[PDB]
Amino acid sequence: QTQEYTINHTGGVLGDSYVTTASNQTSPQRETAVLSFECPRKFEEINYVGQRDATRFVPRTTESITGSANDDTVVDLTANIQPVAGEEVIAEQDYPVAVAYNVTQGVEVDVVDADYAADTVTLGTNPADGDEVKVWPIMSDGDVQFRLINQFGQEEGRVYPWSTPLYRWHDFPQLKRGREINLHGSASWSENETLEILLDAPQALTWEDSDYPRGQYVTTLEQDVEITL
Amino acid sequence: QTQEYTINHTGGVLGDSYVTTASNQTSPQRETAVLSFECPRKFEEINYVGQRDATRFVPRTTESITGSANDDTVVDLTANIQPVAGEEVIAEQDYPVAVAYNVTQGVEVDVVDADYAADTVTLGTNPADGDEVKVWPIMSDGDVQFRLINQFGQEEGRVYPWSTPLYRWHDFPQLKRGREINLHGSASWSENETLEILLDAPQALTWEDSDYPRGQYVTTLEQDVEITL
Amino acid sequence: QTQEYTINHTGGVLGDSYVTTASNQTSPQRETAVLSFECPRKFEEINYVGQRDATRFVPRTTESITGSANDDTVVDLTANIQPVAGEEVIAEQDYPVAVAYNVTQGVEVDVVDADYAADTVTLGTNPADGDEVKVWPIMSDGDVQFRLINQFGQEEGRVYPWSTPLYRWHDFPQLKRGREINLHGSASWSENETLEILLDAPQALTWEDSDYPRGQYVTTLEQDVEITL
Amino acid sequence: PEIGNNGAEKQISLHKGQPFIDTQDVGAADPNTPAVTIEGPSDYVIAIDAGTPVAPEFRDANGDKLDPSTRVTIQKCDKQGNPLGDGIVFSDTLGRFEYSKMRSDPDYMRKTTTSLMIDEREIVKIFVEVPPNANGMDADNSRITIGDDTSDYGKAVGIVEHGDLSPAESKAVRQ
Amino acid sequence: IGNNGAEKQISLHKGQPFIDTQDVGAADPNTPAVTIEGPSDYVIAIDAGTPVAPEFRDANGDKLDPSTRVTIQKCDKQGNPLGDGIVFSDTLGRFEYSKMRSDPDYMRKTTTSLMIDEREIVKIFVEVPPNANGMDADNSRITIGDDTSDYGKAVGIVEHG
Amino acid sequence: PEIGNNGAEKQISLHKGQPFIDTQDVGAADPNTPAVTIEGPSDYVIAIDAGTPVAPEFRDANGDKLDPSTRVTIQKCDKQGNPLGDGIVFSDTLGRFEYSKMRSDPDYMRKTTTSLMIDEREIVKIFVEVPPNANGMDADNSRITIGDDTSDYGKAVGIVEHGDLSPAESKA
Repeated sequence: QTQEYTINHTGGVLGDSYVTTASNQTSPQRETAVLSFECPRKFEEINYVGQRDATRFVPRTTESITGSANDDTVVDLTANIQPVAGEEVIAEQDYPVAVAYNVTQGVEVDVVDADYAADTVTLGTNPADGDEVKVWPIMSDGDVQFRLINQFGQEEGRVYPWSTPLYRWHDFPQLKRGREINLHGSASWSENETLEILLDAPQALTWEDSDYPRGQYVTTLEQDVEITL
Repeated sequence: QTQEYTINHTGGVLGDSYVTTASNQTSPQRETAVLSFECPRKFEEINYVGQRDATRFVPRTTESITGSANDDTVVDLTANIQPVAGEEVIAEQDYPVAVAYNVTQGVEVDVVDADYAADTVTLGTNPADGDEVKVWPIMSDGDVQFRLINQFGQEEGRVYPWSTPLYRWHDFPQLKRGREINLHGSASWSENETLEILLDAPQALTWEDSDYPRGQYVTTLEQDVEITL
Repeated sequence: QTQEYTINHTGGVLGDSYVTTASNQTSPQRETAVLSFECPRKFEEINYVGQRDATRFVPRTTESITGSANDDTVVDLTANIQPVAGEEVIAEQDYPVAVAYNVTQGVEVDVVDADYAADTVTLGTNPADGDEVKVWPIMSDGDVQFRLINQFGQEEGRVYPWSTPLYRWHDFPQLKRGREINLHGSASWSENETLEILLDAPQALTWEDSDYPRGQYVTTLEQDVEITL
Repeated sequence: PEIGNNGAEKQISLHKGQPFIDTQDVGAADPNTPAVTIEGPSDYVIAIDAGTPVAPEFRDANGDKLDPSTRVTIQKCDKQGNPLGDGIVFSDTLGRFEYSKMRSDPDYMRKTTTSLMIDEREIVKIFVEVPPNANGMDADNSRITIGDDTSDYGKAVGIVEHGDLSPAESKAVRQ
Repeated sequence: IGNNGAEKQISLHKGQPFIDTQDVGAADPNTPAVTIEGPSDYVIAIDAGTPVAPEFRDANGDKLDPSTRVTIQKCDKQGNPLGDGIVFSDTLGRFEYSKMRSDPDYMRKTTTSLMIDEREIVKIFVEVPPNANGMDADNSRITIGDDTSDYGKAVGIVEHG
Repeated sequence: PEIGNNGAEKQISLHKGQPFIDTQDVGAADPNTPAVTIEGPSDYVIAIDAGTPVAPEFRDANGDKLDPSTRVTIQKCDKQGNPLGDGIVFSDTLGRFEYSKMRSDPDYMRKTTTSLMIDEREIVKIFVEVPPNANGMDADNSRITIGDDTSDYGKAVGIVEHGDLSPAESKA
C-alpha cells in the first residue's frame, strides 16, 4: 500500500499540471506562495511527517551588470551572501554559491572567491565593455513555510507555526543523514487538495532562465513524502 | 518585592523613552500636560500614595531684554514674583529665585535683591548696549494636578479633585520632613499605563535651554513612588 | 553551587591581576613556571579533575632573519618542527603551524609547505634585501606539568608525577570529544593559593609581541575547571 | 486537508531575525553590555535543556574572525537587566569552534553546561570580553544560534504557550 | 576599663582599606564610583534609619548637576548586583551639603535595613546627564552613619569569631 | 592546597624523550640490531595490556616514509639483551598505518596481540627488517609511542612503584 517517494518542482509522479510555480514579491514584503502541489485524481491520499521525511531546497536569484572598460573582476550584490555551508574556497562546496554567464561569450564563468561579509563577489574573468552578463548568486534573509488548501483557495490550517529561515537552510550541509534537515508537523490531504510552499523574503528568486548552464531549472525542491498508492 | 524609589523628569529607572515633557500654553488658559510617565514593559505595577511619598518640583520661566546705553540694573517681568520660601536676601534661599546670563559675556550674573511685590528684579551687573540677555525667574500663579491614562489617551479618573497651587508649592520650604509636602490621593497602574502631571498657568515654563549655568535641565521634578519590582 | 567554567591565560573570571605569565629559560634547562593562577578572594574553592576536564594549550616561539639579495624563500629554524596533527598541506590544519610577518611591508605572509623533518620551512613570498622579518613557528621537544603553592612560594605537592610532552600535545587533534586531551590528577585549592603551570623545554616561547596578526596574544591556554561559586 | 495536533512543547531555535531578540555593536575591553539581548515573549515559556547546542559566529566589520582569546558568556538575568551568578551557562572562549563545521559536526557542536528556563518576562544576555588593541564587533555580520532543530543530533529549544497548561505557572515559579 | 560590647558602633568614610573609589565621566551607570567590601571574619550591619551623606564634587571644586542620581546597592559576590536589598535611590540634589550632616532635618536616612556578610559588596552607582562635568575622586567624600551624635544612627560591626 | 591520593597503578605512555629508552640508526637488512631499546627502571614495574595501542613512526633521513614491505617486531627479551620466542607481541608491517590519523583514529589504532609485563630489570626491543636496496632509518626523525593516555579510546601503560605494594614481588 504505502510507499516513500520524492517529489520535485516539476513533473515527477504528478505530471507537470498539478504543480505550479511562482516568484515572490519585492517591494511589499509578503508571504507569497512560490510553489504548490495539488493531489491528483488518481491517488488516494498523501501524508507528510516531520523527523521522518528528508528535504532539499536550493534557491537562487538573478542580477545583471553592464560591461565597462575598467577591469571590474568584482561585483556588488543586493542580497546577503555567505558560502555554501561555510568555506572561503570554491569547488569544495556541495554546489557553487554563485554562477555567472556572459551573453556575448556564450560560456560559463568561473569564480575565485568572495568576501562573504558584504554583498560582494569576485569574478575570475575580465569582462569586456558593453558585454551583457547574468549572475545567479545564493539567496539569503528569508523564511519558508507550509500551508494547506481545501480545493478553493481557502485555508484551513498550518503545518507548523514557526517559520524556518532559508539562511539556516543553506547553512546546514544537506543530504547527510543525522545532519539531514527534517522540519516539524504532520500533515495529510486527499484528492485535489493542495499544499502550498510559501516564501517571505525580499530578493527576487527564479525558477527558469533558459540561459543557465548547470541545468535548465535553476532552483530546485526535492521533498520526501508518503503516499497511499 | 516592594521598594521606595525616586523618579525624575529624565531617565532614571525608566530610560528616557517612556518619559515625555512638554510646555504649557499661554493665550488659551488650559490644563496642559507638562509631563508624563508611562509604566514600562518590565515593571509589574506602580503605586502612589499621599501622606506617604515626598515630592519636589522646581519650575521657572524664561524672558529676555535688550541692552541699552542707560544703566538699567533692574528689569520688570511678566510673572508674579516672590522669594523662595520668603526672604529679602539672596544666597540664603534654598535656591536662587532668579538666574541671569549674558550671551555676549558668557558668564553668570549675580542678583542683589528685588521688590518682590510688583513684577520686578534687580541686577547687580551693568549690561552694555546691544548685549543679549536671558533670565529664568521664579514662576507663580499656577495650579498642578495629576491624572491617569489607560494606554489610549483616554482618561478614567483623577487622583485628587482639587488642584494645589504652585505658588504655595514654592512658599513651603521643601525637603524637610514634617514640613515636607505630601499631596493626597492613592493611585496605582500597570504596564504601558500613564500618569500625566498637568499644569494650569499663564506663564511659559521651560525644561531645556542649553545655555543655563546651574545645570543643563532648568526645571525639575523629583517624586517618591512605590514599585513592585 | 558548582559550575564548569573555562579559564584562560588572561582575565576571564579572575581579572588579570591574579594571573601571571612568564617565559622559560634557554641555556639552563630548568622546570620554569610559565603561567600561574591564584584563587581570588571572592571564590570559595577551585577543583580540578583529570578525565573530566578538557584543555587546550597552543604555544609557539619567535625567530628572526635578515633580508638578502638572494631569493631565500626558505628559512631554517632552531626548533624541531612538525605539522599540526600531521599533514603536508597548509590551510587544512586546525591552525597554521607557522606565521610570518614583514616589518617593512606590514602584511601577513603565507606559507606553502615545509620538509617537517629537519628544522626547515618554506616562504611563499620573496623578501627583499635589508627587510626585517619575524616568524612564530610551532614549538616542540618540551614537557608540561602542574604544581600547587600555599600562598608562600612553598610547594606542598604535585598534581601528577609524570610529565606529558607538548610534542604529543600538538600531535593529537584537539577539541574533539573522545579524542580530547584529559590529563590525570585530582587537585583542589582555596583562597590565595596558586596553581603553577610549568614548562621544561629549550626554545624560548612567547606570550606577547604586539605585531602578530592572528590575534594579540600569540600563544594561549584554555582549561576546564570546576568552581564552588 | 488534515494536520496533526502537534504537541504544545514545540521544538524551536533562536536566531537574529526574530522580534524578541536584539543586538548592538561592541568595541573592546567591554564586558558589561549584552552584545545580544533575548527576552521572553508574553504568555510563553521557553526551556533550554543542559545538552543544548550553542553557536556564536561573531565577526569583524571588515569580515574577519576576532582574537580567539576573546570570551563569550551567556548569562541569565533577573528582570531589569539584573544579572545573576547562579544559572549562568556557556562561559566559553571565542576561539576553538571551527565555524566552518561548528553546527555541522556533532563533535564541534559545543553544548551548554546546565539546564535553563525563561519565564514569560525574563532576560538572557550574551556578554563579550575582547582584549584591547583589537577590532570591534559588527552587528551586521555577527550572529547567534542556539538549539538544533532539523537534525537527529543536538537538542532543540522547547517552547509552550503559558495559557494552555495549568501547571505552567507552577513550572514558572519552579524556574 | 569597662568591657565594651562586641556590637561596636562605627562610621564609614574614604580613608579605609575595605573601601575604594574611582573617577567617573558622564552617563556611566554600570561603573561604581565607590566600592565597599566586607573585611575578613567581621560582620557589618546597617539599619534602616542610617544616615547617608555623599559629597561628590567636580574636578574644579564644584557641585554637579542636581538632576544627577545616586544609588546605593547591595551586590552578590563577583560584583553582581541585586534588585532586592537596594537602599537609597536618591538624587544628587536636595542635600544642602553645608547643613547636611549637622542638621538632622537635612540629614537623609536610608529606606530599609541591610546586612553585609563577611565577603560581600556594596556599590554606589551614579548617573550623570551628558554634556556635564565628571566626578573627581580627590575631592569626593562619602559618610554613612553618625557616630558620636544623638540623632541618626551608627553602623554596627562585630567580629564573626 | 589539596591533592588526591591517586592510585599507585598510574596510567602512562612511552616515547623517545625518556631516560630508560634509547635508539640507534639502522641501515638495511639488519634484523639483529634493535632500532629501539627499552629497559625497566629501578624498583618500578611496568605493565602492558593486550589491547594496548602501538605506534611506530619511523622515517628516512631525507624525511620520507620507508618501504611498507618493511617489518617491525616488538619483542620481549631476557636480561643480557637476549630475545625470547614467547612473550613477543606486535609482529606487524611498516605499511598500513596511515600515520596521519594513526593515533588520532581508533580505527587506525593498531593494538597489541597478547598481554605483557616488565619486571624491574628487563628489556624490550624493537627489531626492524628493511629490504635491501632501500633507504635507512634516521633516529632524529623516527619515534615510538605506545599506550593511550589522555583519551577515552585506547588503553594506557600501567606503572607501579615496587616498594609500595607487598605482593609486587609475587606478581613479578
